Amino acid sequence: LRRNEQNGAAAHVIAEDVKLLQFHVATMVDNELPGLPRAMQKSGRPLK
Amino acid sequence: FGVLAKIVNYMKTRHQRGDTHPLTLDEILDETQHLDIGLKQKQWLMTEALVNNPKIEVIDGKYAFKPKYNVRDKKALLRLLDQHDQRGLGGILLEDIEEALPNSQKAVKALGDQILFVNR
Amino acid sequence: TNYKPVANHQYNIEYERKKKEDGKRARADKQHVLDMLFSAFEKHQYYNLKDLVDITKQPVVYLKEILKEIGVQNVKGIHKNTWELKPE
Amino acid sequence: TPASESSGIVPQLQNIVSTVNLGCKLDLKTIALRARNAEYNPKRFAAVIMRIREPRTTALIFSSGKMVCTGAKSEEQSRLAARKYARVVQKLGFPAKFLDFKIQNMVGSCDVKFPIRLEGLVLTHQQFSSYEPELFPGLIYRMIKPRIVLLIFVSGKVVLTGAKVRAEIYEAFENIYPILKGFRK
Amino acid sequence: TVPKLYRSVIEDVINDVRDIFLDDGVDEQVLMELKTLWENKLMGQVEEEPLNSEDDVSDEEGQELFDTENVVVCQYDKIHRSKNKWKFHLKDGIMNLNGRDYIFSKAIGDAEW
Amino acid sequence: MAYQLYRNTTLGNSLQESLDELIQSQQITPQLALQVLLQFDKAINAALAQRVRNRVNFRGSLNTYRFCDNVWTFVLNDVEFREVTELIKVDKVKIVACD
Amino acid sequence: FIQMSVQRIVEDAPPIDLQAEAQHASGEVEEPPRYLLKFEQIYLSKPTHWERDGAPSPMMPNEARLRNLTYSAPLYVDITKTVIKEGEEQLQTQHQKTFIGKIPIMLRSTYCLLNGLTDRDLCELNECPLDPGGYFIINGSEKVLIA
Amino acid sequence: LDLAGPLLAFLFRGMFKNLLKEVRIYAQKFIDRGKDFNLELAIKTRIISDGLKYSLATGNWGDQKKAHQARAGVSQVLNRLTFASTLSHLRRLNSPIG
Amino acid sequence: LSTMIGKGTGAASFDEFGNSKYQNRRTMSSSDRAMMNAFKEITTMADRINLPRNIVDRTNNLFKQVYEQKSLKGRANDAIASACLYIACRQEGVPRTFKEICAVSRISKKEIGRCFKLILKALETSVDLITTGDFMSRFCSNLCLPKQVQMAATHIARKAVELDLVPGRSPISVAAAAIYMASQASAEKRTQKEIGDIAGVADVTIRQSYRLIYPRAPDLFPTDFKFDTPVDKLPQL
Repeated sequence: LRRNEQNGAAAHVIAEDVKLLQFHVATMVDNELPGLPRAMQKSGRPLK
Repeated sequence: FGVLAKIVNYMKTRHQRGDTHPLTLDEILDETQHLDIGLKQKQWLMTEALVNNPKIEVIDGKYAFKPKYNVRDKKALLRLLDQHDQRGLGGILLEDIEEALPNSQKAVKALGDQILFVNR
Repeated sequence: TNYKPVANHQYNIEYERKKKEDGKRARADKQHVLDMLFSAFEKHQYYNLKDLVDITKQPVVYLKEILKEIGVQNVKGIHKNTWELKPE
Repeated sequence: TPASESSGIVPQLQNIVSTVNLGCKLDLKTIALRARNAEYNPKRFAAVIMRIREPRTTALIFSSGKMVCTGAKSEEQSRLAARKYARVVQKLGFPAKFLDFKIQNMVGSCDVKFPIRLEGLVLTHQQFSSYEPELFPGLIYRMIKPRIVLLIFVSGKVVLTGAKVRAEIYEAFENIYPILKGFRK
Repeated sequence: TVPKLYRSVIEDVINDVRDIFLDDGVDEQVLMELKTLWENKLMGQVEEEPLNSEDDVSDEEGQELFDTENVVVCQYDKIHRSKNKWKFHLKDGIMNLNGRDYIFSKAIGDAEW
Repeated sequence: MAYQLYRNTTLGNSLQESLDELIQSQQITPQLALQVLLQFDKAINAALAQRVRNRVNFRGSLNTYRFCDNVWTFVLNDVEFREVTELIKVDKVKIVACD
Repeated sequence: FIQMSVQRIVEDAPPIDLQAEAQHASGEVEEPPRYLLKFEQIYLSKPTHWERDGAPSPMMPNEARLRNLTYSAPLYVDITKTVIKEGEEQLQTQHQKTFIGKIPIMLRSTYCLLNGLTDRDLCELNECPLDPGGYFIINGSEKVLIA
Repeated sequence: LDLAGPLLAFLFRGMFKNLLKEVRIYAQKFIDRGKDFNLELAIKTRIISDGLKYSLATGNWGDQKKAHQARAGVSQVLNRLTFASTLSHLRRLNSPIG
Repeated sequence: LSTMIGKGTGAASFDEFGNSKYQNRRTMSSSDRAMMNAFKEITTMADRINLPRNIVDRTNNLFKQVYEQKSLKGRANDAIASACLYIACRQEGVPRTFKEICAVSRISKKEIGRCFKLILKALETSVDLITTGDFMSRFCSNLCLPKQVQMAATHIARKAVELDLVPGRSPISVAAAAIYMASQASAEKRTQKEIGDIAGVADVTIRQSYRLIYPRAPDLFPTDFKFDTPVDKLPQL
C-alpha cells in the first residue's frame, strides 16, 4: 500500500487496501469477529 | 475505403513535404493515377467521407488546412511556443515532427531559450 | 496400463500437420496484406488483436507497427484490447 | 621415440562449413526465377538454396547479403565454390562482392580397424564422456584441447567436429589414438 | 481412349458455358463454331573484388529458351532428395511425348543430379 | 482458381486461340472468354481427377531444378518413362508441378 | 459398497462433452471439433504392492503392518472416447482399460485375498485365524470405522 | 446407521466428481491449444487414492475443502488390548451430539 | 510467509448490493508459482509408474537445483521436470527407459533426451552406466514368469555381455532377447509382440537380436535349467 500510494494509487484499490489492512490488524488482535470470516492457517484451522 | 485511407496518409506526407496548397479529390485521383476508382465510389468518398472527416476544411469547391487542425507556419511557431502566460499549455513532440521538419534541431535550439522537455 | 511409444501418436499428428503449411507468412508484401486488411475492416467496425493476427496469418510485430502507424486501440472495459483502422 | 605408439593413419577430411558476405541486398525470388540449380520457399525457410556439381556443395543465401557454403572437402575448394557462387550472382546482374570469407567448421573421420572397450573409456573418462547406448549408438567425447567433439563407435570408426583447422583434428586424434588402442579387444 | 476424354472435355466445356453465353446474349451458333474450330485445331589473391579468376563455371541458358524437347505438366505429392539422388512422388498429369498425348493420376520417380 | 497450369497445354492453348478467333470477330467479350477459360479449368480438372486412372513410372538424370510460389520446376535429361503397357525414352524434358 | 455402490456411481450420470471454440474470427466449412467421454465397467484387483523396481506383487496384510504400507487394491475402469464430428464422420470410438486409483480394502471382506483360505493356510501366512477382520489398514495402522 | 457402505459411498462420490473436474479442465486446456489429446494423461490417480487414504488415516471428513467438523472421529485406530477389546471396537456404535 | 483467508460465518461481510462476501483471497508467490506447479506435475507422473516417495523427493531436489541455475531457462518446464525424474531414477539405481518416461509424460523422446544431456552437463553430475540386470526384474513380473525363468534370463544377459556376441547393441534389445529366449525354453511361452509391447522395443529388433544370439544358445543357460523345450527343438526364425 505504501509503494502503491508512492506510485499510482487509484481510489477503489486504496479503499480495498485499507479494508484489507483494517481486517488483518483486527484479526491479529482478535480473530473471533462475529460478523466476519476468520483468518485461517493453510491447514484449515483457525488462526490463534 | 482502403483507397481513402491511402489518400489521407499521402495527404499527411504531402503536407509534411510542404505542399499545403488547396486541392480537389479529382486532382488527388489524377496525381495518384487512380481515377478508375469508379464514379460511384468517387462520389461517395467526396460527398460523404471527406465532408464528415473533420481534418479537412471545405472552401467553395476545394479542401484546405489539409491534414488536420493546423496553422502550419513553417513550423516556426515561436510566438505560439511563447504564447504569453498561457505558454502553449503544452506542445507535442509528435505534432512538431508531423508539422514539417524533424523536431530535434528545433528542440536543441528550444532547450537554450526557455523550453523544457518531459518524457510524458 | 500405459504403453510407451517415444512420442504421443496425436502429438506426432500435430507434427505431421505443422510440417505442412506454416503460419510464417512472408511479408515482402505489406500493401496487398493491408489492402486485404482494409477489406476486413469493411466487414466489422472493430476487431480483437488475436483474431486480427489470425485472419492475416502473419507475424505480430509488423502489424502492430502498422496499427501504430494508422490505427488506434481501445479497451472496451473488457480488459482485452480492441483496434480500429479508421483514419479519423 | 615416436609421438604415439603407432603414429597417425592419415585422418581424412569429409566436410567443411564456411560463410561469406556478398555485401549487398538481393532479391531471392528473382534469383530463384533466374537460377537453374536452386530452390526457394518463403513458407518453408527464408534463404534460397543453391547446389553446384563443382566439388559438389550447397549454399544458403540470405536477403541480408550473407551467404553460407557447406559440403566442400577442402578449404581451397570451399573458397573456390563461394567464388563460383559470387560469380553466378554477378552473372544475374547483381553487384556481388567476395567479402568476409571464413571457415566456420570442419568435419573429419577415420577408422582404427579393431573393436574397442567403451564401458571402460566412459569409466576412466567420466568427466568428458557421455555414452548413451540407449539413445545414440556411439560414445560422445568432448575434447577441450582444440575443443573438439568426437563420435566413437564400437566398430572403431571415429568422427570429429568443432574444428576450425585440420591441425586440431590431427592433434585431437593424436591425443585419443593411444587411449583407444589401449582398450582394443 | 484418350481422345474420347478430350471429347468428354468438349462435352463438359460446351454445356458449362452455354448459360454464360446466354448471359452475354451470344447466340448458340457462336458456341458451335467455337467447338468446331477447336475440334479442327486439336486435330592466391589478396584482392577482395576481382573474381575473373573463376570465369566460366556456368553453362548455356539457352537450354530454357527453346524448350523444344517434350514437356510434362502435372502436380507434386512428395519431393525428396538424398545427396545427388532425387526422389519424386507425383500425382495428376498430362504428358506430351513426340507429338502424342498421355495422362497419369499418380507418378513415382527417381533421378540423380 | 486452381492451378491455371492447364492453360499452358496444347488443349489449353487451342482453346485460347479458338477464343481469340471469336474475339477478333468480336463474337464474344474478353470477360466472357476468361469465364469460359475458368469453366474449362474446372471441367478439365474434374475430368482428370475423376475419369483418369492410368499410372506411369519414370527414371533419369536431373539437369536443372527450381522451386518458387509453391510451384516446382525441373528439366531432366536422358529420361526413360516406363509403363506396363508403354516404354518411352527421351533425351530431355521440362516439368512444371503445382499443388 | 464395492459390489453395487462404486459401480453405480461411475455408471450413473456424469457423461461429459467438450468442444473447442473453432471458427473464431472466421472459419466456416464444417467442423468445430467435439469429443464425448463416458465411463463403464469397473475393475478391482486383489491388493497389490509395487517395489521400487516397479515389480507388482501379492501383498500380505501382515507385511503391510510391519513395513507400514497401506493394504489397498488398484482400481481400473472402462473408458470410451466417442468421435461424432459435426458431419464427416460419426464413428471413431476407442476402447481403453485404465488405472484410476487405489482403494483401501477392509480386512477379510470378499476382496481382501485372505477370505478364500482355510485355518491352516492363514496359519501358514502368519495371520491369526481367530482374528475378526473388518477393519482397514492404513500406513501400518489398522483403522476401524465407528458406526 | 451409517456403515462403511454409505460413508465410503458419500466419500467416493466426492472423490469422483473431483476427478471428473480434472479431466474436463485438462481436456478444455487441450482443445484451446488443439490436436494433441491423450486420456490416461488427463486422469490423476492420486486424486482418488490419496483422497480416501487421507480420510481414513486422519479421521477427518470430506476432501478438507468442504469442512471436516461434522464427521469428526468417525475413523479410529483399532484397539486390541485383549481379544474382547478388538471385538468390542468392531461392534461400536456412535451417536452425534453438540 | 502469509496465510490464507476464506469463507466466513453468516455474514454482513460487505456484499452491499454485490454477492461477494467480504473479499477474495490473494496470491503471494507468483515468481515461484511454477515451482509448486512443477511438484504437481512430478508426483502425478511418479504415480503413473508408482515410484516410492523417496525418489519423488530426490526429483524435487534435482529440479530445485536446475531451476535455481536457470542455465536452461526457456525449455519446456514439464520437459525439465520429466528429465529430472529420469536422472533421479538412475541415481536411485533403478533405471527406467526413455520410452517409459514418454508413456507417463506429454514430452517427446527428443526433448527429454536433450534435457537429460544438458542437465548432466549443467549440474556437473553423471549417472552410472546402465546395465541389463536392472530391468530383468520388472519385465518378468509383468509377464507373470516364474522366478526360475527370470534368473535364467539374467544369466543369459550376463553371458551375452561376457562373450561380447552383440556389441554396440542397446541393453534393452539384449534384455528383450534374453527374456524371449528364456520364455521360449520354458512352458511359459510369450510372443514377440507381447514382449515388444512391454519393453517398448519393436518386435523385429528382438527378432534380429535373437538371430544374433542363437548360434551359441546352449552355452548361455544355467546348469539348473530343467529344459522344458530342448535347444535341439528351440524355435528359430
